[PDB]
Amino acid sequence: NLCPFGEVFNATRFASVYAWNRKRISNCVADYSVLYNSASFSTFKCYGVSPTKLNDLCFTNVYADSFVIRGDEVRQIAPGQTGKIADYNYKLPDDFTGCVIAWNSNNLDSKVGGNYNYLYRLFRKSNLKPFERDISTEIYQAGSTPCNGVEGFNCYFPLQSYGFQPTNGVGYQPYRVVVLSFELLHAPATVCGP
Amino acid sequence: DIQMTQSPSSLSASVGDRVTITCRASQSISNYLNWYQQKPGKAPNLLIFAASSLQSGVPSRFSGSGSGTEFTLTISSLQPEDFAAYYCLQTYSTPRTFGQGTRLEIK
Amino acid sequence: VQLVESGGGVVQPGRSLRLSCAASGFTFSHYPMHWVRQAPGRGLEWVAVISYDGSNQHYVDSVKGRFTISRDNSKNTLYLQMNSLRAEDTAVYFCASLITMIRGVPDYWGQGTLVTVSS
Ligand SMILES: *[C@@H]1O[C@H](CO)[C@@H](O[C@@H]2O[C@H](CO)[C@@H](O)[C@H](O)[C@H]2NC(C)=O)[C@H](O)[C@H]1NC(C)=O
Repeated sequence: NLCPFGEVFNATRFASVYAWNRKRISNCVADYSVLYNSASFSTFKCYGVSPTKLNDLCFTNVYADSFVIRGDEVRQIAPGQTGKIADYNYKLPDDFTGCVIAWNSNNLDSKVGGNYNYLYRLFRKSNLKPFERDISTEIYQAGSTPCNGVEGFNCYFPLQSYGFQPTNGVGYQPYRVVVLSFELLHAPATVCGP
Repeated sequence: DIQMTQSPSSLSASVGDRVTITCRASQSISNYLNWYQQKPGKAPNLLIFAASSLQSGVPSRFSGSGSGTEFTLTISSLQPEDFAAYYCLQTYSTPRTFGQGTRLEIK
Repeated sequence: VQLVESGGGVVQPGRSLRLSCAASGFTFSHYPMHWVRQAPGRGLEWVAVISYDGSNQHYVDSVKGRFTISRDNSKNTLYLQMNSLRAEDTAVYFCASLITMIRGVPDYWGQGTLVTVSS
């Protein structure tokens, strides 16, 4: 009867920035004890419902999204915050009410040589509306010259890698970010706590 | 369409920290380049990323600067395990013609 | 993460030869792919490139028409068909992916495939 949080929060692999695996979870009892205690949670900031009173209100339908972010720009994950991660590959709607979680992680997110498997979007024809997947590698064209479909003098591949290293610094190191979104009154509450 | 030339094409490098390779293009390339290495009878691997950027997996001795119409790779040591090809490659247009090649001696 | 190639051999001047390039590890359906030729005792030249969807086929102005290249994402392979070959084609072919201005696409090359058409 317990929610499959262990099936989302804890895992060995994750999408980089754009293949974020949106998992919808319902028909459960919501527990906000392990999350509330924070423990190793780097930043438990939540936009919308207060974090203290989460286990009181019965939500309708809840989604979990996960990805990895560079960290110096973790703040970009919030309503009405432009940038490069919040504007091209993961857009949060204005009326967002859920919570955002960030875990500091170097032990499991950086090989000795340096990870190159955390691609994130770099260019796009138009800004991305909230909550829209973007999984496609079609070469961009900065200039007027059409480069066809290989590359060009003003054409780039729209997926660059973070370039992680074990040392890096206090910033510029992988932060695993997971955001929970709640629907307001779609139907009678389906998940609630004790 | 685009044709390249690297002047030396052959050089002798005894004990010394000053070995350089010159690569030149017919048309203004800006800062689009690649410099690759190929050991005798082995699959070539990267040596320089683009114009003046390195690629993780090689020491910091290798260097290269200059954009637009002239390019110069330089090294600052010997480490007698890198005597191999120093091929020049373009990333400007679809023709993407390579260079000619180079060889390193032992004196 | 690796990639290998197969289909080489020695044949008469002028015939249909199909060679395959199979890559595992890095996802194959996201990046273009290039074929690069190296003649014995000489530099190396470029022949052709294929985009991710296999809709565009750029070639060098030396084997236009003779060569053809396609991809099979489900099989996760690159197929190169060369026909009406001539003597100078004798060389070693490498199946590669080449970076242009960013560190996104990897740069693996395999080993190669020798093909001489003297017969
Ligand atoms: C994900 O893993 C962490 C630890 O790796 C879990 O945290 C532990 O949870 C158990 C069970 O609630 C507690 O007894 C421990 O005190 C917690 N901390 C530890 C082990 O350091 C976490 O619960 C896991 N995720 C889920 C959804 O269960």
